[PDB]
Amino acid sequence: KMLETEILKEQQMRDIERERKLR
Amino acid sequence: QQIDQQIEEENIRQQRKALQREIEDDVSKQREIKGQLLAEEFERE
Repeated sequence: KMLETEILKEQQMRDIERERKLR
Repeated sequence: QQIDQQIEEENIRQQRKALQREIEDDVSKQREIKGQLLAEEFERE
């Protein structure tokens, strides 16, 4: 459970990273 | 790999400007040539 959590949350960093690359 | 290429997509969005510079050459040449030609028209009277 915590691994699926940490992963699903972690992936949203990757989407913020996308926002960061757009800047 | 997608980020690597997400960056390349922007790298490609980043030729038109050189054509724009050329657009200004086109403009300058014709504008000044009209003046050069009128000066010629008088010289040629």
